[PDB]
Amino acid sequence: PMKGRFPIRRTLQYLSQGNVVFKDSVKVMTVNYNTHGELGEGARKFVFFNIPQIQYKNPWVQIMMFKNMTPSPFLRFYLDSGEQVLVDVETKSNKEIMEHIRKILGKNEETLREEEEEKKQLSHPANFGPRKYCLRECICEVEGQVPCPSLVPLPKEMRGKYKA
Amino acid sequence: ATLNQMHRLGPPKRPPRKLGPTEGRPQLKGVVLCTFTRKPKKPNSANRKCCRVRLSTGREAVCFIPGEGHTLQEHQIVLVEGGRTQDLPGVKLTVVRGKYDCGHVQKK
RNA sequence: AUAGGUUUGGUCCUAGCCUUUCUAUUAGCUCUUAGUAAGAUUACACAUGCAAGCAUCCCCGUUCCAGUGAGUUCACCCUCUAAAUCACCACGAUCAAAAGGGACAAGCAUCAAGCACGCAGCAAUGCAGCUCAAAACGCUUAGCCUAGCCACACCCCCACGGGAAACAGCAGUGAUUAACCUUUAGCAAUAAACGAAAGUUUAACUAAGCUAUACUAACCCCAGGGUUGGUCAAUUUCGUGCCAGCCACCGCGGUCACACGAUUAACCCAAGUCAAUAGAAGCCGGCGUAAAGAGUGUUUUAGAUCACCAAUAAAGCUAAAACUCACCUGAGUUGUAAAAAACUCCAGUUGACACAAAAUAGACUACGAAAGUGGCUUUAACAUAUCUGAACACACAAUAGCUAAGACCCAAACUGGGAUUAGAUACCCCACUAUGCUUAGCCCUAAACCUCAACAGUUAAAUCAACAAAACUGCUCGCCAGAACACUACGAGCCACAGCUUAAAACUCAAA
RNA sequence: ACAUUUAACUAAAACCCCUACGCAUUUAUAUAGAGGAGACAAGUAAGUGUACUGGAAAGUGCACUUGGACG
Ligand code: FES
Ligand SMILES: [K+]
Ligand SMILES: [K+]
Ligand SMILES: [K+]
Ligand SMILES: [K+]
Ligand SMILES: [K+]
Ligand SMILES: [K+]
Ligand SMILES: [K+]
Ligand SMILES: [Mg+2]
Ligand SMILES: [Mg+2]
Ligand SMILES: [Mg+2]
Ligand SMILES: [Mg+2]
Ligand SMILES: [Mg+2]
Ligand SMILES: [Mg+2]
Ligand SMILES: [Mg+2]
Ligand SMILES: [Mg+2]
Ligand SMILES: [Mg+2]
Ligand SMILES: [Mg+2]
Ligand SMILES: [Mg+2]
Ligand SMILES: [Mg+2]
Ligand SMILES: [Mg+2]
Ligand SMILES: [Mg+2]
Ligand SMILES: [Mg+2]
Ligand SMILES: [Mg+2]
Ligand SMILES: [Mg+2]
Ligand SMILES: [Mg+2]
Ligand SMILES: [Mg+2]
Ligand SMILES: [Mg+2]
Ligand SMILES: [Mg+2]
Ligand SMILES: [Mg+2]
Ligand SMILES: [Mg+2]
Ligand SMILES: [Mg+2]
Ligand SMILES: [Mg+2]
Ligand SMILES: [Mg+2]
Ligand SMILES: [Mg+2]
Repeated sequence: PMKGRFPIRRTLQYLSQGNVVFKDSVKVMTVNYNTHGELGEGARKFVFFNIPQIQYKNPWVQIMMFKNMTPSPFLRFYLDSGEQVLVDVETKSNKEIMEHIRKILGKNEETLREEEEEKKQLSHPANFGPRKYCLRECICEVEGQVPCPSLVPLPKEMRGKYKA
Repeated sequence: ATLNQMHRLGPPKRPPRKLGPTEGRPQLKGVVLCTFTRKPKKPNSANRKCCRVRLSTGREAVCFIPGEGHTLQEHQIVLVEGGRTQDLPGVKLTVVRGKYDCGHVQKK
């Protein structure tokens, strides 16, 4: 089988399941957490389960971890303006931490739908080209139009060989 | 191996495929230097018709002449393909019948 | 992979090789029509004809299109900002150079160190720094990430200059390779150049020619190729007799050959068929006995969640048994299955007497990281309150071996003598060396093995290929991907020089 | 290494440097000779490491292992 505990974490479905897409202001995310102590339990789970998802949805944000440097766990976000956001996560579950960071620094669903609609415009259904970019290659694929000579030979009157 | 070791080593690096007597080419042209016969390794017994040929690449190689009866002489041009002669050790090339000087086997 | 054949007298396991599928090139044999797509092996040399004009002179264009794949992280993102188009009054958009930042192919670590690769200051100058096992530096391979992009335009990277006289534009040719399209037409369409424009030019392009390379559709008469022992669909007669010959693997052929040749019949595909070549498709599996835990411990950058007895160094010391010496006694002692050699300065008792070795305890199972450690006393003394962490770093490592000196009872490679034997350059007996011992340096190998890597955890599941030693889980480091070549060659390092560590490739095989 | 002239009732003319490449350096090919691997072809238990003897085959010495035997 797949190596390691919780191998589901190393699948693209789980990595894409995350719901935190940071705003463009965020640049760096530091995670100070303690390897032992019940009050930090969620933080440990936050490191174990949700940091891969956050990084997957935010490839350009520098995520860094620190261990047993402070008595309590906390998150710090550095923004492009120079402002710093401190989030205390002691006594909080990993789901609670995800919800909090999504609320304070995550793009709302409206912006994500707007971005998706913007992406939609790039692929114009009327454009003709290779299948990598367009639904159809040629107008001959449209019913009622003159079909490709490869599949249906054109009438002799429409061919230069018998027009010359 | 652990995940860290697998990440360190990276994807398996497959050695490059070994080139055969034809050096990755379907056929090769050659000039016959001498014709002779060789004996099989022994679960079997026969006199297998063979010929030494200088290939277009310049290398000299031993080739087997399939079929009953050949008329190959020195200085003649032949086309040789791949395929080992299972009975003859070291003979990995076969002469193509019906090409250049080497003609087709006479009927019966 | 829905897998299958093949190791053995036989079973299971492990492991390679091959078969079945789909493409492309070439070769053999065969080949009817129509449409469409695609189309030198060669960055080798090129005869010949064309491939750039336009335009009231200036300019503009010929820097484009078209070609090739030699070289090769100039292609992508951001910042800044030239040239160009349009605003052209610029405000600015579009497009996109140079410069700055980031990203960016494959194999080899037997390429492990690069050798100035940095920083600070207005400068003067100062500091000694910078890259690198998370792969620098280096060698080799390759056009790439294909609405396309990058690089080159005969060669010297470049092209002032030199070699020298250039088709990697179209058509075409010579040589070369297994690889082989016409020395057609027109600017009617689109694109580009020019013009104010009617328009002109264009081997771009369009329309044609050749070619089963591919797809699509047909066909009035017209079918070929391969195969028929198993894998794998399908053989009747003869001929031959381990010969001729055949096979992808296993294999067949010695007078009844479904395996060779002919012939009959059958099977698959079909204007094709399939012989060769090259691709398409791979390690989340393992390491006691099949390849793999590499003699032992520590730590770095990091990763993980498990946060008293037999140690070793010194100093001293000695209870048995030897050797040597002395008295007394005897003529023999030693050797063994038996003898011969050897000794007779021999042998027995008694007494004195080690730089060798350490009965009994030990039927104990302890100490030490391992190697190892078992006579007595004394002094030092056996790391770490997370774990893992190196062929190479730092320390160690039985026996054997090499240098120097010393000690020498006993044992003993080697070397002699006696005996045996067809022979004895061995076994048996005698003698004696290197060596076993101490001191100061080396050498760095073992079936260095509990043939079980270190820490943490479980005894629930079908316990579980087999055997060994009940079966597993988490985490980490090391190692392994058919056999042999090969404890090898070369390279590198080493106090080693017939040495040790690391460690391949070619040829060969279907197994091991 | 190396250097600012004419001209100027509208404005122009003039402009040009010398050095490398070797008895250096890298890799590769051919060649005398030597040596390997593969194919064809035909009583003393067993081992590991190391050492000596021997032309070899092998023997012996020291330590270690059971992957031997001891009813
Ligand atoms: S592809 Fe459209 S006519 Fe052929
Ligand atoms: K046979
Ligand atoms: K013009
Ligand atoms: K290229
Ligand atoms: K060039
Ligand atoms: K035109
Ligand atoms: K017969
Ligand atoms: K052992
Ligand atoms: Mg198999
Ligand atoms: Mg068998
Ligand atoms: Mg063909
Ligand atoms: Mg401008
Ligand atoms: Mg640029
Ligand atoms: Mg290494
Ligand atoms: Mg080497
Ligand atoms: Mg190339
Ligand atoms: Mg040319
Ligand atoms: Mg040039
Ligand atoms: Mg041409
Ligand atoms: Mg062709
Ligand atoms: Mg013309
Ligand atoms: Mg055409
Ligand atoms: Mg037959
Ligand atoms: Mg083994
Ligand atoms: Mg071990
Ligand atoms: Mg440790
Ligand atoms: Mg290593
Ligand atoms: Mg030693
Ligand atoms: Mg010694
Ligand atoms: Mg031991
Ligand atoms: Mg370890
Ligand atoms: Mg290790
Ligand atoms: Mg192997
Ligand atoms: Mg060696
Ligand atoms: Mg020995």
